[PDB]
Amino acid sequence: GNLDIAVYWGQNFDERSLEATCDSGNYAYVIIGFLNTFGGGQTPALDISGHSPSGLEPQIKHCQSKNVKVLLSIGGPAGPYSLDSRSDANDLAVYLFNNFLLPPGHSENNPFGNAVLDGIDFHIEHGGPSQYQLLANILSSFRLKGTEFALTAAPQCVYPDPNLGTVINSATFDAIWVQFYNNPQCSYSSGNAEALMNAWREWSMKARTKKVFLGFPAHPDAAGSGYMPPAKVKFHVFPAAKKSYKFGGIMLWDSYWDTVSQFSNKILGDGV
Repeated sequence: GNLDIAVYWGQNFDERSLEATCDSGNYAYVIIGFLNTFGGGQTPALDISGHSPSGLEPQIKHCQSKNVKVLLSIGGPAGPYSLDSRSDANDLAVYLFNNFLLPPGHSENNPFGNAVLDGIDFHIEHGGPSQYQLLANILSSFRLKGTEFALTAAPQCVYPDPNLGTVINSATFDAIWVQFYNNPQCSYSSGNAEALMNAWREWSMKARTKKVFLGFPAHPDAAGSGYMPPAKVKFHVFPAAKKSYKFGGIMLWDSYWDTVSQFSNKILGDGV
């Protein structure tokens, strides 16, 4: 039926802008990546491939007025991030709250200006569970203080996830987009979906969240392994996945590549 697609944005200086990405009409969620520097005596920092942070202010608002949810992803595939101590978790929690999830205050200054985002995406790929449980408890606390936003996670496809499984079991995430790529044990391999279908059954049965999305790379070049053509996703996957109460739609890695491949257009019947 209707399909919700989430896509990562911010992976290339030369990519279709954020507002044009929202104007495509293909996505329900746009995830800005990544706040990839924090913890360990480090001041937080963004690596959004050189796009001007402030320049994104009007674009985020345009996206939202067209009803596209805009999230900020912390961590990322690569980066000097870690949340080893309890004070790191608290520091990052209140920094994300003041500067991204709330309207402005004036003894500082929001990296994205006066825009307020719709949520935080945990894209933790190294460091173990550390204090990510604590970080999520505080963010979740604020969510219960009248400032509703969403908390999501992007775990690898092996269950349980070594870095986030512990935290996911707390059921704090509103949505999960499992990365069904870069790992042959649980993604599409050689005209072979057995590994993928098995991973999917596990995640949709055991994951403690309301929505589980299937994450795929939008182009053969976008990831080391796991690419599955659109026609095969609709034929192979969708019949068995819709049969799940937790089916959310799909997540695409990433915007820069979808612009090239037109994967989401093919998946949807190409359009707006």
